[PDB]
Amino acid sequence: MVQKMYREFAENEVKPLAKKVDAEEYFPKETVEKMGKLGMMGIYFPTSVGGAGGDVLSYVMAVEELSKVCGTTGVIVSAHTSLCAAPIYENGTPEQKEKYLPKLCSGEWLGAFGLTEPGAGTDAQGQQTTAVEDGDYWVLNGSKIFITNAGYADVFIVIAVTDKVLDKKGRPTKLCSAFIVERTDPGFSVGKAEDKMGIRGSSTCELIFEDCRIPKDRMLGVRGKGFQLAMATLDGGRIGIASQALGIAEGALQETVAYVKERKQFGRSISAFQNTQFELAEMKARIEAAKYLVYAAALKKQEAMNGAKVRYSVEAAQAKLIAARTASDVTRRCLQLFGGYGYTRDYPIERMMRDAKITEIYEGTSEVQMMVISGALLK
Amino acid sequence: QMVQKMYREFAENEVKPLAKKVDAEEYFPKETVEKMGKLGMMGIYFPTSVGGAGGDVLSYVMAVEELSKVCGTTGVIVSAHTSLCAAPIYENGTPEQKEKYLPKLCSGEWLGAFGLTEPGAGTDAQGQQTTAVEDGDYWVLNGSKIFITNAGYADVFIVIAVTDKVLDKKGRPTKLCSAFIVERTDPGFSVGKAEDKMGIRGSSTCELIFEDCRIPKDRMLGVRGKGFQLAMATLDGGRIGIASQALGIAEGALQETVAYVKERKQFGRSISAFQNTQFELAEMKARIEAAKYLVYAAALKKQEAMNGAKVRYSVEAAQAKLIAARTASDVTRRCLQLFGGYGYTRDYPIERMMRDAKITEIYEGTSEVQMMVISGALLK
Amino acid sequence: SKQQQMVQKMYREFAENEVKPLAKKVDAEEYFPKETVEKMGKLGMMGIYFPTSVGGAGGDVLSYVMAVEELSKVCGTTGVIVSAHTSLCAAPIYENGTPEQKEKYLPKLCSGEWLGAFGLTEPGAGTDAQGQQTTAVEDGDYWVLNGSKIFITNAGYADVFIVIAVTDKVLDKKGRPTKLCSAFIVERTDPGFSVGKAEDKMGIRGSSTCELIFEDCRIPKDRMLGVRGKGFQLAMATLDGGRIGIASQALGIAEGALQETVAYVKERKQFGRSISAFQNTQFELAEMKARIEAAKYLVYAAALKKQEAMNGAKVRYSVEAAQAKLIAARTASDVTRRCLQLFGGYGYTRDYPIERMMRDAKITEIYEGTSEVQMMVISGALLK
Amino acid sequence: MVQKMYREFAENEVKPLAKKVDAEEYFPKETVEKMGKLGMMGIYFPTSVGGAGGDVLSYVMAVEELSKVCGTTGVIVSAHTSLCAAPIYENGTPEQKEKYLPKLCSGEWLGAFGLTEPGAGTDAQGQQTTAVEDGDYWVLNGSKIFITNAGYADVFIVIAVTDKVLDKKGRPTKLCSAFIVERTDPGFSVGKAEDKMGIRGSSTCELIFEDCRIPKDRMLGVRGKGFQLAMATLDGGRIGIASQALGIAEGALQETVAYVKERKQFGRSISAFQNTQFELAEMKARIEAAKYLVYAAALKKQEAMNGAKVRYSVEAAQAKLIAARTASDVTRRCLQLFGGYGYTRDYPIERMMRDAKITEIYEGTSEVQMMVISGALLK
Ligand SMILES: Cc1cc2nc3c(=O)[nH]c(=O)nc-3n(C[C@H](O)[C@H](O)[C@H](O)COP(=O)(O)OP(=O)(O)OC[C@H]3O[C@@H](n4cnc5c(N)ncnc54)[C@H](O)[C@@H]3O)c2cc1C
Ligand SMILES: Cc1cc2nc3c(=O)[nH]c(=O)nc-3n(C[C@H](O)[C@H](O)[C@H](O)COP(=O)(O)OP(=O)(O)OC[C@H]3O[C@@H](n4cnc5c(N)ncnc54)[C@H](O)[C@@H]3O)c2cc1C
Ligand SMILES: Cc1cc2nc3c(=O)[nH]c(=O)nc-3n(C[C@H](O)[C@H](O)[C@H](O)COP(=O)(O)OP(=O)(O)OC[C@H]3O[C@@H](n4cnc5c(N)ncnc54)[C@H](O)[C@@H]3O)c2cc1C
Ligand SMILES: Cc1cc2nc3c(=O)[nH]c(=O)nc-3n(C[C@H](O)[C@H](O)[C@H](O)COP(=O)(O)OP(=O)(O)OC[C@H]3O[C@@H](n4cnc5c(N)ncnc54)[C@H](O)[C@@H]3O)c2cc1C
Repeated sequence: MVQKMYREFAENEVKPLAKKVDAEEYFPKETVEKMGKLGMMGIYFPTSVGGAGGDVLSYVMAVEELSKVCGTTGVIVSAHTSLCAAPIYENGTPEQKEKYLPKLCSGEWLGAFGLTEPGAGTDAQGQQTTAVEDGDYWVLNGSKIFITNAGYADVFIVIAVTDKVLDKKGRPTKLCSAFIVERTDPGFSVGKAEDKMGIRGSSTCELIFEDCRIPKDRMLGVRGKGFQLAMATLDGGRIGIASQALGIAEGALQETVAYVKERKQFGRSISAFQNTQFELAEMKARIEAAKYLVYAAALKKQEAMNGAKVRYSVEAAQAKLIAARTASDVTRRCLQLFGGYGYTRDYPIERMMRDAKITEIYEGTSEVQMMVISGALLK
Repeated sequence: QMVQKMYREFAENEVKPLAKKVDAEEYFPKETVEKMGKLGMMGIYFPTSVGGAGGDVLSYVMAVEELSKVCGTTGVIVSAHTSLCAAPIYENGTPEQKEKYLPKLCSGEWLGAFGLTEPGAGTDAQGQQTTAVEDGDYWVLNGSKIFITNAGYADVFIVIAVTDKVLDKKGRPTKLCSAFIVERTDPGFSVGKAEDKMGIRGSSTCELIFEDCRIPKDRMLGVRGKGFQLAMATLDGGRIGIASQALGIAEGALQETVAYVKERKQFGRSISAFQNTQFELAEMKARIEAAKYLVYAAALKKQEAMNGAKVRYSVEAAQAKLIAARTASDVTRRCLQLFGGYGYTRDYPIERMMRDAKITEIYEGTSEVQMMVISGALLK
Repeated sequence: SKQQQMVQKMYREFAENEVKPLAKKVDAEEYFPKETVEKMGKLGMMGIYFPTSVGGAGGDVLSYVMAVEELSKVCGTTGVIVSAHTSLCAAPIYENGTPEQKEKYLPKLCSGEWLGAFGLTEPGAGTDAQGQQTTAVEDGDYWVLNGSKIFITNAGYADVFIVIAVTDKVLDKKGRPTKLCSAFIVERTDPGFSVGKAEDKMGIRGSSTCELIFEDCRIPKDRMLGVRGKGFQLAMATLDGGRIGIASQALGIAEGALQETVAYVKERKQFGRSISAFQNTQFELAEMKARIEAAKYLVYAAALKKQEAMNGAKVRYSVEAAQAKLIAARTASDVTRRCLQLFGGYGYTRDYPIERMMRDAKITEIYEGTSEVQMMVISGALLK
Repeated sequence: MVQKMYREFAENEVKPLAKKVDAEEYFPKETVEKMGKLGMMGIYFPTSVGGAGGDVLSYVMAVEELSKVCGTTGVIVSAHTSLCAAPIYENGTPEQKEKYLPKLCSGEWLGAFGLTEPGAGTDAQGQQTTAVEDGDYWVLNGSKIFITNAGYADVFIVIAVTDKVLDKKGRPTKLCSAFIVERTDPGFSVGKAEDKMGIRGSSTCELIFEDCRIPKDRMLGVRGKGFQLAMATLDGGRIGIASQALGIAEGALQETVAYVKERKQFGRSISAFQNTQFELAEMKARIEAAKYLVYAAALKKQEAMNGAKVRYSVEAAQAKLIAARTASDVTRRCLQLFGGYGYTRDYPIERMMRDAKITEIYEGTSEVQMMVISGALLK
């Protein structure tokens, strides 16, 4: 009753704004605040922490419905929910939960997450942002690159190097910890918005820590287990991105069906040619196959959230790998069915193709997803 | 999930040892068909009230999938018998027809088969010319069916024949078909020689010849003139079974490949240690899971329709049949590569799984047909 | 290979020195590179395979194909600016023009002072090139053109246009009314002719693609190019040459993307090593280069068939072009997407050119005949 | 002329034996008898060693036309020519040339080549068959596996380990040497024919060396340079296999175009549907692109053998990679167009798909070809 339900909720919230968001690199604060007033920034979190008391699948559906019409809007929510609000709720203390989750789930605060560094993006373990103890404070130094929501975010999750310890075989190893960084923390700046191929309305900025001293109780999770917390967070985030890729491919298919039904070239609708029919049919099935992967991932996560001791990293990895590749594949072929008109800004299909490309890259590339799947498989 | 591990144990202990002989000798596995019947597996999702085992459609799907992991021949025998012969009788039969055929069919004493395809028109399933004529209290059948699964070993057949000669309101001449239950002991009915196929070679794929086949009046299944509608509703359920067959062939191919690359060594390391091997297996695994969810989703939409929920599952079946068949052919080809030269010989079963995977793209409606069904609903 | 390897270098140096430093500004600013076209004109690169007798540079068709390839390795916009100008405006004039029409337009087209363009596509039917409605009517000593063309490359900066208009309304063998077309040389200065709204496009954004408007466009009688009623056959013989140019543009985009990728993966590190030390990166590059090399041979072969036809050997090259256009365009889109993948997040930003190349590669599958058109050409010949 | 005419020769040889050669695992010895008398066993070899005096391209065309009808016949010629006769000519002394090349190019002697071992197939540098000096003789011991033509071959090229030396810095390494082995050499045995998925008429057997005492002069090439001789031999053979794959795909496309013109389902030919036309058109374009790669490599090796000093390993690697992947893809999509009739032995398409599978593996798998190509590219 929450799953079937919210799908219409999210379907009615629609996209008269997607063209200007993309064309003008414009962050949609109107949509974000409407979402806060609607509970869409706190969906699967319990009401005891400020959330809307929904389930993980309803969150996935919301992202997918938004991403059908604006990939940028889907990633703003997804990143804020899965990458900032989720690790607080999943590893934070009652005090940490109460101080941060009510304002994140209501929309009052926007959340971001910084792991990626210039030389340690895929090698997220070999990073160089550091954190040292100073009495009752921590002192951070370094930078984070390509951080979603960063220009408009109020709270940031930051992974920094806290200890340099030894491994079993004497090789020095770096241990990280997660830190809750507020936008007002001194010595913390947000750089300029990057110029991207797509999801342009999304604020992708650099983080700069120049002696950012934060209170001692901003440490999230177990000291030195920050890498494990980061990888656990990305597992939930990868379900979010997979649901984004799914909506882009679904939105692209939606528009293409409408277009081929009305345009006629040889005296008949373009939909009357067999090639058009087979392309749309094969694409739809591929999209359906990806939809169930995404849906299966979301509820395996729900199982883990409900106390069951199950792992969902593999399911999430499979979902993001297949959804992202399906999204790029569907958008390219759908643009083909538009002909020359699909190469212009009159229609959204060109934006959707640019937007689809990112889902294969960010929050862990497809290659990293295959490392996850094969690791479980070959073990 | 409890029935699934039963099937897995049965398929590995009782079916897998026989797959090589079944394929290499074009050997119908009469033995295991008797064993499965004793285990109630030829009637899985039919209720106990008609002689079934009282399972659900998915347990049947999981059984076909699990059998097909080790023997594509065994999987299709169960699938065709269940979805193409037993299902149409349960869906459109009279209480007399159900009580006579369903208990023996679900028990396994009688094997089932479906005749639709003819030589002149196989994809054009509405341009066929096998006929049934009124004669007193009997029907007279005449024609031929081609490529019939289980034909050489089936006791009861579902036969689609042209009965009425009508012409549509548009103006074009239209053939109306009817479905008929034909028993192997019928006069003027014979089964041809087994075809020589590329894969699923133990499956008995033969001709059906009707030369003045005289059958009773009460052998007509369903409404007169709707026989083609009966065939297309039967095929929708069958395509779910073929989808789970393709899924199982891909699943078993990957399983053997993962095993092989861990133990076989090259350049000093296991082949599993090379990044290209890991990514091929990873990508194939994700594609197989995507197909699996499609298959189970279709199986449950059909379960809804069987429980009273008036939904259609044609498109869900069409999607599952389409994706799972192309995944099977893709996976087995790439899995064979990871075997190297050893995968080209009969020592391993990868070459049989590749040959078995191709048929899933074709029979019970080609992938092109599946795209016709899907786009017809989408573009409506 | 030949001293054609000497001219191949010219296009590579020129692309790397004069064109490559401008590609980002061309794309980001939707900026027609008016400075490079003038440079290429002074270099005779807008007349490459036309003879000196008609004031070209006296090269071969293969040289022009490589010129487009080398330019499209760095800037797809610059590549298509030459390709349409050469293969879609100057080629039909040279192929079907009277000595006056040749002497008048070719000296300016091959020099660079005049830029060319081709109008076929209309809104109501672009793929269905037999159902258009731009009309041309006899009026005394002049022709009167009315209608519109859409998507025309170079339209906002071109001086002379090849326009296909419906002249003859004739009855066919089956009794249906068929429309016959004629080709006309329209100068930017003709009364009643206007280039119109440009297009904000996905890629090749520096290219000037605008609509053409004919509102009582009155042009001389001797502007007609070719025979009356056979303008459509002229347009399809023009497109056969142009599809070789776009196949080379696609080939170049795929080639330049691979060069950039191989450079990036050798210098960028992770997990202790260079990204080129991982097997997946190696097999991705190796397979793309093998596909690209196969597309090159198709493109190059279509060029030689075209040059065989020009040298008097009566041979058809429409299938060879369609094969080139189909495979090269699908290779470009595939290579650029997979190359961007190997860049990680850095490929999604404007810092590097791979995202521009991926956006540019998508057009080669579409303009001057979609890939579905190409397959129609190829299957028609095969099933005949 | 030698190109445009030998195409006519090769297109003409017609035997209706392909079906039973593959169905009965029957080596077509009469076909080899006929081809030897036509001079098809030494085509590109000069007349002063006993060849026909043809070019490398005609050999490629002979394999391509034979493989268009019977992939088994194409591989017998290719293996015998490119893997046994070629290294005799290219590395043998005039004494070795005079003794072996006339009978090989005339078809009296069938050639074979052994490099692959049970544990060193892709890792052809880590094998264990050895050869030691004994008076005026060598002694060979070990085993080779998967050796084409071995069941009916008279002369064999055997790679054996002759020296274990130290490399530049100090690791022990194994050096190999080539050896000409005759069928009548004592202690040399041929095993049973393997049961293969396809090219089943070809004699794929194991070689066993139990005190294979051969005269001292049967050493081929420079001592300790056997492995270098191996890869250079496989370079030529890879062009041959590429031709086979090209032939298989071409013959596949041929039968399919014929079949779709004649078969009617919906009141019109299956050629009349758009899906069929696009499938055939795209495959034709794919095949044509492979054909150029095969020919280009063939003429690069013709340059080689005319004295010009260029390497054709990369060209041969690209040719085999693309052709093998095009053959498999084409045969599968052509079987689809046959419908249920293509799954039976009535038509040759299913045998074609089984034959296409082999070209991706032997004489260097696609992964080995990508190792070669990326080696040159990344260097
Ligand atoms: C950047 C750009 C520059 C251009 N420059 C020029 C120029 O300089 N000159 C010029 O003349 N044109 C130009 N064009 C137009 C271009 O050639 C057309 O866009 C192209 O021919 C496709 O036609 P269309 O855009 O009208 O789409 P449509 O014709 O509407 O095609 C829509 C889709 O339907 C498919 N389709 C159509 N008919 C069939 C059929 N019978 N069977 C199956 N599928 C079918 C098409 O392949 C396509 O996928 C340009 C276009 C672009 C985008
Ligand atoms: C092993 C095996 C077992 C079988 N078992 C059974 C059984 O138990 N019962 C039964 O009834 N049948 C059975 N068949 C027959 C099978 O169902 C038919 O063969 C199949 O439905 C179509 O095959 P065909 O050759 O008749 O179709 P064809 O139409 O001859 O197919 C030729 C090709 O044309 C394509 N095509 C056809 N029409 C169109 C169109 N309008 N648009 C585009 N493409 C089109 C098809 O997709 C196919 O690629 C079996 C076949 C095999 C091989
Ligand atoms: C739009 C956008 C939003 C982003 N948002 C965020 C955010 O909110 N939070 C955050 O922390 N980061 C974010 N990032 C950064 C992002 O996480 C990284 O870009 C991504 O994870 C990969 O980082 P990279 O590009 O440095 O990796 P690189 O390692 O530079 O990737 C280059 C290529 O090498 C491959 N590769 C690397 N190692 C191997 C290997 N061992 N084997 C095979 N292939 C390998 C990769 O898969 C890729 O194909 C964002 C990036 C973008 C573009
Ligand atoms: C019909 C047939 C005929 C043959 N005829 C001959 C003949 O005449 N002469 C001869 O010498 N040989 C012959 N062979 C052997 C053939 O050359 C080998 O089968 C082939 O080279 C692969 O070696 P393998 O079979 O040991 O596979 P393996 O090396 O056991 O397989 C390794 C697999 O892993 C893949 N892979 C991916 N990454 C790597 C990596 N980093 N390192 C290693 N592998 C990797 C490989 O591509 C391959 O798929 C024949 C084989 C067959 C099937």
